[PDB]
Amino acid sequence: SGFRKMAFPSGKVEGCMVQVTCGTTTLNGLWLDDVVYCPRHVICTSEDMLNPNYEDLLIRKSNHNFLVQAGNVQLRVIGHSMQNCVLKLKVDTANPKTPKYKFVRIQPGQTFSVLACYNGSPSGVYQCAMRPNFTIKGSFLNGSCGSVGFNIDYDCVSFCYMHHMELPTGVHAGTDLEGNFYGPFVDRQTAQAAGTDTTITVNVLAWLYAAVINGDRWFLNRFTTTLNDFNLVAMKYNYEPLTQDHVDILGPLSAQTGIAVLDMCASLKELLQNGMNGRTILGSALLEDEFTPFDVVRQCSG
Amino acid sequence: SGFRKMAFPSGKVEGCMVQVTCGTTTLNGLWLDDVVYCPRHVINYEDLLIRKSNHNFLVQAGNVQLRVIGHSMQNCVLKLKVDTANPKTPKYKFVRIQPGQTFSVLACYNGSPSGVYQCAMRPNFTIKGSFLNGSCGSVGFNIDYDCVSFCYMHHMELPTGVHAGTDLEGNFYGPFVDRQTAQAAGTDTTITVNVLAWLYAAVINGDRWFLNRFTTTLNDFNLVAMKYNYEPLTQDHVDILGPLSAQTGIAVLDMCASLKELLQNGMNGRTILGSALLEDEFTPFDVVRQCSGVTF
Ligand SMILES: CN1C(=O)N(c2cncc3ccccc23)C(=O)[C@@]12CCOc1ccc(Cl)cc12
Ligand SMILES: [Cl-]
Repeated sequence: SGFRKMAFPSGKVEGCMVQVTCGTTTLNGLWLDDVVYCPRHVICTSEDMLNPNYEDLLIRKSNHNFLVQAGNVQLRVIGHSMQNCVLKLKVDTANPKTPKYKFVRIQPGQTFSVLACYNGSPSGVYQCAMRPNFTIKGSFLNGSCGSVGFNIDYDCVSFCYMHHMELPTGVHAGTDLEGNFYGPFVDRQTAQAAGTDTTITVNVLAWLYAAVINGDRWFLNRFTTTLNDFNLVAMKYNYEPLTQDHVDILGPLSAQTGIAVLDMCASLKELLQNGMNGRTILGSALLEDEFTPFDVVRQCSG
Repeated sequence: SGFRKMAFPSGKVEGCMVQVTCGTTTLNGLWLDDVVYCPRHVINYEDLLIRKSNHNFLVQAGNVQLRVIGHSMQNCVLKLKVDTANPKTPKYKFVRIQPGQTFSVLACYNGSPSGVYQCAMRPNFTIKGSFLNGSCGSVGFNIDYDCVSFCYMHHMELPTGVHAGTDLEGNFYGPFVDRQTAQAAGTDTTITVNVLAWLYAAVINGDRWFLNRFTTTLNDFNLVAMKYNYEPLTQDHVDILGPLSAQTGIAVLDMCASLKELLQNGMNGRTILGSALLEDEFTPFDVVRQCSGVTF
């Protein structure tokens, strides 16, 4: 019993964190096999932040301009290439601690763990969700660039995020491990703003099923709804549209608790209308949207 | 910017998790140097233990079986002497924590780490964890520089879904015993110094709506706090909050008047750091660590 915001154990990722220094900029790199992946903005100077020409800045760099530190050991850079917004530094040593890994690009609503690092040193681990507006509500200070988001399947680490920047609202933007940004963001200091954020509906429903599995039924009601009527109500509270894919995804939790997805949608409509009335659901006074249907099954069942 | 419930990186502890099997029971063990620490319920514990031989305890570290060469009991923890010192043993200490202190929990099943979360030792000595069958032996810890301070070992779940465990010396936190019997968590209270620390974290992150011009005496605050099932705030807590008070320019008794207004009037549709409830599982140290960037 119990329901916590749970991160994956970070050990497999900690053994990959390195410090990358180019000129005055220092940030984090991900050392997998003989390559160090880091945000390409590590090559940027003071007058380069607004309109950097990364191809032009990179061609002027030599391997010895990139200082890579793994613990108290300096790795020797023997090559460099750019792939979208990530810089790939070929090093002369394969990381002996390289786990079984994959680069996966995630969709909004998907969750992952963040290993926050400064100067190639892991300082903390927490759980995140890719917001529908493609930002993440992280916990990052200056020097956290290059910190990574990941999930762990069996013994395999799926790297899904690399931290690049903070938007003016305090939310965070970054790329997948192939350097493709999530959202309409660019690695420039030009005026950028996160779009209006919405609640991840399928995740709230998954969390309502987690509450039912943990013995909380107070929010359930005798009603059901059509998917269309639920979406008409949901959009009014800035909730993401619930698709037939989401209904299908919620099938196992529905079978386990005996509460049909559209029946759970009717509880959610009522919670949106009434609020909680001094009550909590799984120790929360707000509807939690950073647990996927997959997280609920993993945590509540195994 | 940002404020998240953040756990310590778990790598140093993951390299210590082993599976312990005795008869039909399988749970987790903590392998440090040549000893595997695990809950004694894996086996009258003196009478049950004397009937066991070393080969009755099957200890598995990855796909490698460690051979048990000795066994002794210390309070509610079983110490299995093994033939091999764990090469991954980090610099460590066994520390007993006080209620209100936080720690990271590496939840394990069959000696395999599955998740990490940040917890607080509730004033009623329980933890509001997330544990399923097989999680026994999962450990709580903090990291100070490169030293892992082991502070908790999971033993059981109470009927309310909350958890009970011991320090690494086998001494239970709270009035609990390791047996299937009628046990209940006492009435819980809010960790006041931690709520204030979290209110300072909100100020550091740009949330000031709850601030007011008012101040209070420590006595008046404790009279109000006692009414709302909040732990008494001591002069030690006020002193501990000193750095955050200096950084934000809000005296501790000034934040206490904010907390008093929040307790009597509520949030009024508003949130603080994305929460509609007053969060009490971040200590003043956690707030400073997260709002400064301390690494391990
Ligand atoms: C070099 N940068 C950088 O390290 N962060 C930051 C990341 N994450 C959290 C932070 C918190 C406090 C200050 C800066 C933080 C940025 O946002 C920034 C500086 C600001 O403009 C940009 C623009 C583009 C790009 Cl890709 C990076 C940046
Ligand atoms: Cl995804």
